[PDB]
Amino acid sequence: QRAGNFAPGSEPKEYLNDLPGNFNFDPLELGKEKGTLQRYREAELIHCRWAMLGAAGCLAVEVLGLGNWYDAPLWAVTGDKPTWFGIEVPFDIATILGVEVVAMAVAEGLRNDNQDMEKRLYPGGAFDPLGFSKDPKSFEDKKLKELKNGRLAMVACLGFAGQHAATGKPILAALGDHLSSPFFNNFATNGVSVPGV
Amino acid sequence: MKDFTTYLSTAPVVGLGWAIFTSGLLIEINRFFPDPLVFS
Amino acid sequence: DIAGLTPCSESKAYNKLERKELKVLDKRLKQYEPGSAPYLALQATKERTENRFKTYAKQGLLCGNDGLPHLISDPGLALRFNHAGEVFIPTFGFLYVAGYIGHVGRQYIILSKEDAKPTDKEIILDVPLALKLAFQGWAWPLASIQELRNGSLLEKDENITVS
Amino acid sequence: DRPLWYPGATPPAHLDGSMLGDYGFDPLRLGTNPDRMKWFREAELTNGRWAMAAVVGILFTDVFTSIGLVGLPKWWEAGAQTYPIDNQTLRTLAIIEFLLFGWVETKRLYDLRNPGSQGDGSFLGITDGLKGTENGYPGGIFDPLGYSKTSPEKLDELQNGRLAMLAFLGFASTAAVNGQGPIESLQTHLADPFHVTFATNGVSIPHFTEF
Amino acid sequence: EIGPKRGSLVKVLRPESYWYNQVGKVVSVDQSGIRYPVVVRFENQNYAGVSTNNYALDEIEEVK
Amino acid sequence: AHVVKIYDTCIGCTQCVRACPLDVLEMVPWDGCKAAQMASSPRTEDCVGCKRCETACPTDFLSVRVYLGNESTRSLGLAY
Ligand code: CHL
Ligand code: CLA
Ligand code: CLA
Ligand code: CLA
Ligand SMILES: CC(/C=C/C=C(C)/C=C/[C@@]12O[C@]1(C)C[C@@H](O)CC2(C)C)=C\C=C\C=C(C)\C=C\C=C(C)\C=C\[C@@]12O[C@]1(C)C[C@@H](O)CC2(C)C
Ligand code: SF4
Repeated sequence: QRAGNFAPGSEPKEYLNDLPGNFNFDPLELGKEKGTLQRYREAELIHCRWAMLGAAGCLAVEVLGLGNWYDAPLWAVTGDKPTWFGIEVPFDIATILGVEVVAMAVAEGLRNDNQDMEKRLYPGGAFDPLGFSKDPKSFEDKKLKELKNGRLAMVACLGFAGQHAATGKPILAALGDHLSSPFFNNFATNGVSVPGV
Repeated sequence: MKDFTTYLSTAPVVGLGWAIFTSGLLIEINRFFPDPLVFS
Repeated sequence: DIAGLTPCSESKAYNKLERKELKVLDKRLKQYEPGSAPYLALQATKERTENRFKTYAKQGLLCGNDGLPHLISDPGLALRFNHAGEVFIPTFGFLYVAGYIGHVGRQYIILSKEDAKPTDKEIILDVPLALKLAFQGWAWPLASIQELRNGSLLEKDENITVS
Repeated sequence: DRPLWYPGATPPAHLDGSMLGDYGFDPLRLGTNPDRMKWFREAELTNGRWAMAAVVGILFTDVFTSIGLVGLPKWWEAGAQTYPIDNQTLRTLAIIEFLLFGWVETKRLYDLRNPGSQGDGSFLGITDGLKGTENGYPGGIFDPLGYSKTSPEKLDELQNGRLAMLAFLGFASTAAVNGQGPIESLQTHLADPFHVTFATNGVSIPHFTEF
Repeated sequence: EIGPKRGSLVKVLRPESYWYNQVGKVVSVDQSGIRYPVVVRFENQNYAGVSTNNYALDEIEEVK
Repeated sequence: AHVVKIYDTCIGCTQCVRACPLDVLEMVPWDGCKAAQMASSPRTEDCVGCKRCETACPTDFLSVRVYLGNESTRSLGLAY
C-alpha cells in the first residue's frame, strides 16, 4: 500500500509497513515503538483536520473581500462588535471564551473515552451520515486523500503565519507580489527570513 | 654511536629540542611581525 | 559600531595614550647623545610604538571610554560589523593546531603498543617514527571523521570499571 | 598502475590496485580504508569536472578581451557588474542555487549509498534513464561517445581536471597580489620574465634587500 | 582437563579487581578442587606492584 | 579492640604473619589451597592497626582486612 518514497532508493522502515499515507519517511525513528505510533497517527489526523478548516477560513475571508485572518480578533481591543458576513453577531468576548471551553471540553472528553483504537482515528455512524465509508475500496482510497490534502493545510497554515510576521501583507496580496515580479518579491528579499540576505 | 643516538632519543633531550623549536619560532615570529592582536 | 563603543581612530583617549607613551621615551632620550646605541634603541621603540597604535586603528578595532581596544566574540556581530579576525577566526587557527597534537600522539601510542616493550618506547622515543607522523598530520580532520564513521575511534565496554 | 610521481623508491601500499589516474600519490595515507577512498574518488571528479567548466569562463573570454573583440569584465569584478544593471536579478541567486542543487546532489548522494537505486514509479516516466553504469560515470547523460571497450578516455578527464584545479588556485592567488587578471599576468612574464615573478614583484615573500 | 588451556588469554569478571574487563595470560590451572585455581598473569601492575592473581572458573570468560 | 577478618582468597603465603609485630596472626591448616594453609586472627585484643598485614597480601584484592574500631590502651600503643 506504499503511496511512494520521499527519497527513492532509501532503506525501507518496517514500523510503517502497511498504513495509509506511508512514504517510508521517518528518518529520526520517531514511531519505532508500536504504542506511540497509534498516538501519533491520531495526532496527525486531528492536527490535519483542524488545519484544513482553518485554512479554508483564511481564504474565505480574503476571497470574499471581508478582511484579514489576522485582523479578525482586533474588534476586542477597539470595542466594536464581531461580524460574520457582516451580520453583527451580538456576543461579547467573555461569552465566547466561556461557551468555547465548555463546548469543546464536552467534545474532546467524549472522544478520549472511546477506547476503540480504529475508531479513535476513523469513527463511524453519525460522523459520516451519507455513507461513503461503506465501500472498502473508496474508503481506503479516500483515506489517502484525507491525509494528502491535510498535510498541505498544515504546512501552509504555517506559511500564513510566517509570511505575515516577515511581511505584514495579507495572503492574496503577498501572492500577487510573486506573480507580478517573482525574482524580486521573494522570501529572500524580506530582510528577515535569511540573515545576511 | 648507536648508544649516543639512543641517549639523544630519551624524553628530556627530545623535549629540549622541541622547546627550542616552539620557543624560537614564536619569538622570531614576534621579532619580525611585532605585536599581533587582530589578524588582519 | 556596537555596544556603545567608539572606533579607536575617532577616540580621544586613544590618542591621549599615544602622546603619553611617546613622551616617556622623549624624556628618556634627552639624556643620551644622538649617535649612541642607547639612542638607536629608544628610537626603534619609538618607531614600534608609533606602528602599534596606527595598525590597531587601521584594523577597525573598538575602543571604549578608557581608550583601550575591546574584542567581540559572537560570530554574528563579528561578521555583521566586520570584527571576525579578533576572536572568531583564531578559534579555528588553534583547533587545527590542537587536534594536530592529539592525532599525532594518539597514533604514536597505538603503534608502539602493537610491538614488544611499549614502556621503553615512551621514555626512549622512536624519533624516525615520531617525525613521520608529525609530517603526516596536516589533514587530521579527514582521518578523524574517517575513523568516527568507521567506528575504530572508540572502545566498547572493554574498559575497567570500579564498582 | 601508471608511472610514479616520484621516479624513485616511494613504495605505495594500497594504490597498486586498479583506479583512474593512479600515480601512487598518497603520502598522508588518506585512502587506506576502501569505503572512503570510494568517496574521495567522486570528490575529485565533481571538483575536476566543475573546475574545468569554470576555468573556461575565465580563460576563453579573457583571451578575447585582451585581443579587443569584446569588452566583458574580469572574473575578479564580474559579480559587481551584474546587479547594478537595470535589468538585474538581485540575490535570490544564492538560495535558488541551493534549492536547485539540493534536489540533484541528494539524488547523487543516495546513489553512492545505494547504487542503481531509483525506483520504478518514483519519477514520472524516465526512471530507467537515470540508472547509471558506475558511480561517477552515468549512462543516459552523455548522448554519444561512450560505447568503446577501452573506456579509459577517463585518464584525459582526470589529467585535464587536476590541471584546472591548479589554475583557479593560481588565478585566485595571482589576482590577490598582482592585482590584475590571469592573461594580463601572462603578457608580462613574456615581455619581462625575470622582473615579473612571485619572488620580487608579487609579494609572496618578504624580500627587501635594496643592495 | 578442567579449565582453560595453558597460554590462553582470558578476560576477568571480578568487580573488585584492578584487572576487571581486562585481558591476561593463563599461567596455570590446578585440577585438585581448589576454589580459585586459575592463575593469570598481566603485563600492567596493580597499585601494590603485583602482576599475578589466582581467579576462578566463573570469574573468567573468553577474550573480547 | 580492632577487627581482623580473613577471606576465602588466602593462599598460604605467611607474609601477613611475618609482618605483624604484635603476633596477632597465625597459620592454621586448611584444604582450600595448594599450600594447605590458611591464616587466622585468634588474638585481636593485641591488635594495633598498623596495616602491615594488608600491605603484604599479594592478592588482587586483599585476603586480610583490618577494620578499625573502638580504641583501648593496647590498641593506642601507650607505654603509659
Ligand atoms: C513530506 C515531506 C518531504 C520532504 C521533507 C522531502 C524531502 C526530499 N525529497 Mg521528496 N520530500 C517530501 C515528500 C515527497 N517527495 C516525493 C518525491 C521525491 C522525489 C522523486 C525526489 C524527492 C527528493 C527530495 C529531496 C529534495 C531536496 C531539495 O531539492 O529540496 C529543496 C527544496 C525544494 C526542491 C522546493 C522548491 C520549491 C518549488 C517546488 C517551487 C515550484 C515553483 C516553480 C519554481 C516555478 C517555476 C519557475 C521557473 C522560471 C524556474 C529531499 C530529501 C529528491 C531526492 O533527493 O531524492 C533522493 C528526489 O529525487 N522527493 C514525494 C512523492 C512520492 C513526496 C510525497 O510526499
Ligand atoms: C599550475 C599552473 C600555474 C601556472 C602556469 C602559473 C603561471 C604563472 N604564475 Mg602562478 N600560481 C599557481 C599556478 C600556476 N601559475 C598556483 C597554484 C599559485 C598559488 C600557490 C600561484 C601563485 C602565483 C603568484 C603569487 C604569482 C604567480 C605568478 C605567475 C606568472 C609568473 C611565474 C611565477 O611567478 O612563477 C610561478 C610560481 C609558482 C610558485 C607556481 C609554480 C608551480 C607550478 C605548480 C608548477 C607547475 C609545473 C609546470 C609549470 C606546468 C606547465 C603548464 C603549462 C605548460 C601550461 C606565471 C604566468 C606571478 C605573477 O605575478 O604573474 C605575473 C606571481 O606573483 N603565481
Ligand atoms: C504534528 C503533526 C504531525 C504528526 C503528529 C505526524 C505524525 C506522523 N507522520 Mg507526518 N506529516 C506532517 C505532520 C505530522 N505528522 C506534515 C505537516 C507533513 C507534511 C510535511 C507530514 C508528512 C508525512 C509523511 C510524508 C509521512 C509522515 C508519517 C508520519 C507517521 C510516522 C512518523 C512519526 O512518528 O512522526 C512523529 C512526529 C511527531 C510526533 C512530531 C514531532 C515534531 C517535533 C516536536 C519537531 C517539530 C519541529 C520541527 C523540527 C520543525 C517543523 C517546522 C519546519 C517548517 C521548520 C506519524 C503518524 C509517515 C507515515 O508512514 O505516516 C503513515 C510518512 O511517510 N508524515
Ligand atoms: C640534568 C638534570 C635533569 C633534569 C633537570 C631532569 C628533568 C626531568 N627529567 Mg630527567 N634525566 C636526567 C637528568 C635530568 N632530568 C638524566 C641524567 C637521565 C638519565 C639519562 C634522565 C632520564 C630521564 C627519563 C628516562 C625521563 C626523564 C624525565 C624528566 C622530566 C620529568 C617528567 C615531567 O615532570 O614531565 C611530565 C611531562 C608531561 C606530563 C608531558 C610532556 C610535556 C613536557 C613537560 C615537555 C618537555 C619538557 C622539556 C624536556 C624541558 C626541557 C629540559 C629542562 C630540564 C630544561 C623532567 C623534566 C621524564 C620525561 O618524560 O621527561 C619529559 C622521563 O621519562 N629523565
Ligand atoms: C503542525 C504543522 C507542521 C507539522 C510538521 C512536522 C511536525 C514535521 C515532522 C517531521 O519533520 C520531522 C520533525 C521528523 C520526522 O521523524 C517526522 C516528521 C513527521 C517527518 C503545521 C501547522 C499546522 C496548523 C494547525 C494544526 C492549526 C491550524 C488552524 C488555524 C491556523 C486557524 C486559525 C484561525 O482560528 C483563528 C485562530 C484566527 C482567525 O483569524 C483565522 C482562523 C483560520 C479562523
Ligand atoms: S597475606 Fe593474605 S594471601 Fe598471603 S597467606 Fe596471609 S591471608 Fe593468605
